[PDB]
Amino acid sequence: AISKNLPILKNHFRKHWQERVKVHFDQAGKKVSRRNARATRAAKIAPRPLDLLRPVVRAPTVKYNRKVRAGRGFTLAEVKAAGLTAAYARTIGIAVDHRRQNRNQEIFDANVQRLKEYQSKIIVFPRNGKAPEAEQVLSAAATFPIAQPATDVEARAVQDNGESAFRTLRLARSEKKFRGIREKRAREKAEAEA
Amino acid sequence: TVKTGIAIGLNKGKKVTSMTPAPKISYKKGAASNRTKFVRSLVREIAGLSPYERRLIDLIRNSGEKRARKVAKKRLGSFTRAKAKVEEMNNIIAASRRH
Amino acid sequence: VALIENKKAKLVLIANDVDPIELVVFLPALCKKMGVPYAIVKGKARLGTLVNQKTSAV
Amino acid sequence: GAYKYLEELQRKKQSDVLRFLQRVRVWEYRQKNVIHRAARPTRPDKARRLGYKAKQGFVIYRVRVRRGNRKRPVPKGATYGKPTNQGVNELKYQRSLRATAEERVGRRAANLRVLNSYWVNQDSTYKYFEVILVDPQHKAIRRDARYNWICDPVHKHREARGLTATGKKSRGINKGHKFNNTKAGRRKTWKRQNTLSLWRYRK
Amino acid sequence: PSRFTKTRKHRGHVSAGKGRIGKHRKHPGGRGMAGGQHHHRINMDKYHPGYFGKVGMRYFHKQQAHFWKPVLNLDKLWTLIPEDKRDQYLKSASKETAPVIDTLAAGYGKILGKGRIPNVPVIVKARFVSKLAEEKIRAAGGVVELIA
RNA sequence: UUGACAUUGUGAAGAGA
RNA sequence: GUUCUUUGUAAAGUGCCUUCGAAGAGUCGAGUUGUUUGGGAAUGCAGCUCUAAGUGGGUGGUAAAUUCCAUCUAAAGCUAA
RNA sequence: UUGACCUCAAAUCAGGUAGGAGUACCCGCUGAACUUAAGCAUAUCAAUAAGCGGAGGAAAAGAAACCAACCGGGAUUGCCUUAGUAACGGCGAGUGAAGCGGCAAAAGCUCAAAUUUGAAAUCUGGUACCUUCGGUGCCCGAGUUGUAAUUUGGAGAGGG
Ligand SMILES: NC[C@@H]1O[C@H](O[C@H]2[C@@H](O)[C@H](O[C@@H]3[C@@H](O)[C@H](N)C[C@H](N)[C@H]3O[C@H]3O[C@H](CO)[C@@H](O)[C@H](O)[C@H]3N)O[C@@H]2CO)[C@H](N)[C@@H](O)[C@@H]1O
Ligand SMILES: NC[C@@H]1O[C@H](O[C@H]2[C@@H](O)[C@H](O[C@@H]3[C@@H](O)[C@H](N)C[C@H](N)[C@H]3O[C@H]3O[C@H](CO)[C@@H](O)[C@H](O)[C@H]3N)O[C@@H]2CO)[C@H](N)[C@@H](O)[C@@H]1O
Ligand SMILES: NC[C@@H]1O[C@H](O[C@H]2[C@@H](O)[C@H](O[C@@H]3[C@@H](O)[C@H](N)C[C@H](N)[C@H]3O[C@H]3O[C@H](CO)[C@@H](O)[C@H](O)[C@H]3N)O[C@@H]2CO)[C@H](N)[C@@H](O)[C@@H]1O
Ligand SMILES: [Mg+2]
Ligand SMILES: [Mg+2]
Ligand SMILES: [Mg+2]
Ligand SMILES: [Mg+2]
Ligand SMILES: [Mg+2]
Ligand SMILES: [Mg+2]
Ligand SMILES: [Mg+2]
Ligand SMILES: [Mg+2]
Ligand SMILES: [Mg+2]
Ligand SMILES: [Mg+2]
Ligand SMILES: [Mg+2]
Ligand SMILES: [Mg+2]
Ligand SMILES: [Mg+2]
Ligand SMILES: [Mg+2]
Ligand SMILES: [Mg+2]
Ligand SMILES: [Mg+2]
Ligand SMILES: [Mg+2]
Ligand SMILES: [Mg+2]
Ligand SMILES: [Mg+2]
Ligand SMILES: [Mg+2]
Ligand SMILES: [Mg+2]
Ligand SMILES: [Mg+2]
Ligand SMILES: [Mg+2]
Ligand SMILES: [Mg+2]
Ligand SMILES: [Mg+2]
Ligand SMILES: [Mg+2]
Ligand SMILES: [Mg+2]
Ligand SMILES: [Mg+2]
Ligand SMILES: [Mg+2]
Ligand SMILES: [Mg+2]
Ligand SMILES: [Mg+2]
Ligand SMILES: [Mg+2]
Ligand SMILES: [Mg+2]
Ligand SMILES: [Mg+2]
Ligand SMILES: [Mg+2]
Ligand SMILES: [Mg+2]
Ligand SMILES: [Mg+2]
Ligand SMILES: [Mg+2]
Ligand SMILES: [Mg+2]
Ligand SMILES: [Mg+2]
Ligand SMILES: [Mg+2]
Ligand SMILES: [Mg+2]
Ligand SMILES: [Mg+2]
Ligand SMILES: [Mg+2]
Ligand SMILES: [Mg+2]
Repeated sequence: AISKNLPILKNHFRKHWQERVKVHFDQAGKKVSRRNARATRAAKIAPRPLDLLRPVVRAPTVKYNRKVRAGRGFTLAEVKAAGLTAAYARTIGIAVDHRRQNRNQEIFDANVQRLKEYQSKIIVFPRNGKAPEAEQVLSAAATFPIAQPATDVEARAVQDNGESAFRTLRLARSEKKFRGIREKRAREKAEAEA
Repeated sequence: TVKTGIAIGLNKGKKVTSMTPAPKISYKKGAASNRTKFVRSLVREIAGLSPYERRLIDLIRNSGEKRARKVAKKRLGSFTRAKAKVEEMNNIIAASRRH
Repeated sequence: VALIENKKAKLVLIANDVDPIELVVFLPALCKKMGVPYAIVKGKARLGTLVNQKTSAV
Repeated sequence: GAYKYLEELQRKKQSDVLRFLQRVRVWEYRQKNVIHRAARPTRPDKARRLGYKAKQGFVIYRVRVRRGNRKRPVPKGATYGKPTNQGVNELKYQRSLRATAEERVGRRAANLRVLNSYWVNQDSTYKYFEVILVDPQHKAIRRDARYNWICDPVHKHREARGLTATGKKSRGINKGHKFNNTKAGRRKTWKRQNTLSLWRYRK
Repeated sequence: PSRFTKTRKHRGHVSAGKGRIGKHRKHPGGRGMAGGQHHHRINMDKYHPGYFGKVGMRYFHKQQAHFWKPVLNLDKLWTLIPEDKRDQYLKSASKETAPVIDTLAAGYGKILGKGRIPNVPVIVKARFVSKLAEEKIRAAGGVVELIA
């Protein structure tokens, strides 16, 4: 029923919930076995570093657009700009993403840079089995980390051009609101042509 | 389009050096396509008009055109997908009188 | 067909018996517009023995 | 290439021509069995489009289905329950006749594998369908590498499990915001969000 | 734990702590929030006023982060400058080399007007600042730069 | 049970505001 | 890690000019009915009825007309963790 | 008179395949009421139990007719969080997901529509012969109502 002064809760347990219930007792063994599953991959995979090179990508919306993120793959422009074909760029381990075109240069620069700079630190074995003994690096992404583009500097001079930064946003938004109202009163002003 | 670099406003956004990607083949799925444009136009008159297409044009060259857009919207089941059939009839109407 | 589209043939033989009939009927309207003279003939299987097979159609 | 003509031809069905072909064949279908063998596709272009090829080991079967609402097989009309489940008459199957067809013919040939199916004809009583079966035992299909995935026991009776073109349709498998319920698989995705997840160190 | 629990205290007394007259039954009053409009009316008004009915306007497919504006005040500000440098920048008080504080990259993106700041100048890199905030930054001889 | 729509094709007269 | 064969009177990669670029229908879509969904002038599913287009089409979570913009390419298919 | 063709039959024809069991998990269909609402019909129980069809070692989902509206992101699955939120709801009892972000694992792809047309280049079987998960030669069959190569939208083809 309903008594005393307590927040109203909502507990969705009318449904036979005791049927579908997952404890994780295996969190230990699902890690110990999640490790051994990776450990022997890199064994079987030999000097190769377990993962593809992954690009630098901006990340979306108004919230996370500030930071930068590892994308899916390098797209097309950057792959030829790195001097190689798609079909080969997957053979040297690299992430190729055929969607995600390039609308931004500062990223496109840094990404192609990230490719050649990758092509540098690698060594790509030949057809034969005669190769320089190959000490294996397991990481790739942490061997080629992703910094945060630095933007501004540490200190500058005060440039006060006499604008109210607040009053901007007022007038910037007031502009957005009345566009369709001011296009229509010009639309009715062009009908002053008699 | 051109980003004002301001927190909010009409065109508001962030200023980044403005690239532009090479268009995708996918983006044109309309595909004028010589073979199609000719093969359909051939077929178009082999099978002739269809019972609704027929009485659709009877409507146009009789009372009303807006009248014929009523039945067009009803029969095909959309407004802007009607006119494409309606205007198409005005093309087929030129198979007769003005050659 | 590809020939008749590209005007590379002269005499066409289209057999009367084809199910489906849609495999053909467009040609007599197509062979006229492409100016290739055509002949509706007997023997879908008769045109075939000409070509080594059991049946032919065109 | 003659195919695109038939493909655009058939796309005008109420044409003065095809109504004749429709009427003529639809009668010929009725006189025959509900489920019977067709020695070659009525549509060579459509079967083509879906992966039918003319090589040995491909088969085409044709079938009738009974067209329209499913009646509660409830004895007197008696529901025995709350008024919301009272309904008998206006009630719709959650699958399509096309899927009903695939299943019934997939049963008749128990040795083949259903690949796909297409509509041919319909009257008030029947919709008519031709179904593409692929012989998994036949060497031509086994050694053909673009097909022999169908010899994998994974794909046994893919029509019953809704793994065909129609199945995933009715099963609702699509990306996007409209397919949230049953995209990852319905019951799978229900049971998922209905699970209580308790860790060792509780959160 | 159990040995601490009062139901061990009650072993030996009839009826646990539940009473002889009223006992402890299954569901007197009804399960859950039942009867909030009727026999629980007095408890829904008084401790949950406004609980019943509708108010205002709906929003379809509403996604937060269209709204994301973590709020920061001149009350703090200078925290965004690491501790040691904060000293010498306060000592500087320069319009020539003056510290740059990027609020959006600092986890923020609306700057408010609460509380006093030094006369030491600041370059405020932000989006969405309040009217009184800015004017108080002008008292320190500093500016705001709108970004995104 | 009644109406509609669809199964639904081919023709002829003589009538309705 | 062995030594063969010679696959190559085959196959693949890459540059540049100009032209061309076929892409799935009783389907998509719609009406209505039922059901289902958090999906609300309708989330999916199916019945009957209507039934598209090719600078077209779908989506853009308030129905409609109009004007644009953004983003993908249905109605055929295979795949490890 | 004789020879093919289409369609359709038969055989204890030559070679095969389906059934049934299992059912913890898996893909679907079908489908409740007890119950909660302090009554009860919508609603809740529950898109559950029971009933039915089909699998595997995982199944399924998947290289977007996606998400977003950003400086954009980029197959799918799962964890963490979104979130008991948006929304649904005799707006009552109740119900209730998604986009982002962190992590686990990461893998991409092929057909159909194109004339080989200076050459069906494709393929099943039978057969001897061997080096037998098959290899060659020969032969009947399939197939032009389209078997091969080539191309799959990220393209790509013809020419130069
Ligand atoms: N939101 C995510 C979830 O948060 C849960 O955690 C919730 C609770 O643990 C925590 O509640 C605490 C409570 O533990 C503690 N003993 C008393 C404290 N007043 C409560 O906090 C509560 O009141 C405070 C102040 O009014 C507010 O922040 C808020 O209303 C609420 N969290 O508030 C959290 C709000 O979510 C769990 N960690 C987990 O299920 C999951 O992370
Ligand atoms: N609110 C959601 C979460 O609830 C949690 O709740 C924890 C405690 O509040 C809760 O304590 C309950 C208490 O609420 C209740 N009124 C009495 C009960 N004896 C306690 O239970 C405790 O004692 C029993 C007996 O040995 C143990 O078996 C149990 O594990 C222990 N938690 O045990 C919970 C952990 O199992 C936490 N407050 C916090 O993580 C968060 O708020
Ligand atoms: N259109 C001009 C260019 O044509 C090019 O055409 C491609 C092919 O047509 C071209 O021909 C290749 C040739 O490079 C290579 N060295 C020899 C190879 N046999 C050819 O291959 C090609 O030609 C044969 C016929 O010979 C055809 O079966 C088929 O078109 C293709 N396999 O090689 C190109 C490899 O991309 C590309 N589409 C592209 O660079 C560009 O469009
Ligand atoms: Mg990894
Ligand atoms: Mg009979
Ligand atoms: Mg055969
Ligand atoms: Mg029942
Ligand atoms: Mg019942
Ligand atoms: Mg789909
Ligand atoms: Mg004690
Ligand atoms: Mg005691
Ligand atoms: Mg005692
Ligand atoms: Mg007592
Ligand atoms: Mg006693
Ligand atoms: Mg007590
Ligand atoms: Mg007692
Ligand atoms: Mg009591
Ligand atoms: Mg309420
Ligand atoms: Mg009746
Ligand atoms: Mg009547
Ligand atoms: Mg009638
Ligand atoms: Mg398509
Ligand atoms: Mg149902
Ligand atoms: Mg509905
Ligand atoms: Mg569009
Ligand atoms: Mg697909
Ligand atoms: Mg699949
Ligand atoms: Mg797989
Ligand atoms: Mg035998
Ligand atoms: Mg069985
Ligand atoms: Mg079963
Ligand atoms: Mg009750
Ligand atoms: Mg009661
Ligand atoms: Mg009662
Ligand atoms: Mg329900
Ligand atoms: Mg069950
Ligand atoms: Mg098994
Ligand atoms: Mg596994
Ligand atoms: Mg699978
Ligand atoms: Mg694709
Ligand atoms: Mg994803
Ligand atoms: Mg509702
Ligand atoms: Mg009420
Ligand atoms: Mg409530
Ligand atoms: Mg529910
Ligand atoms: Mg849901
Ligand atoms: Mg052979
Ligand atoms: Mg052989």
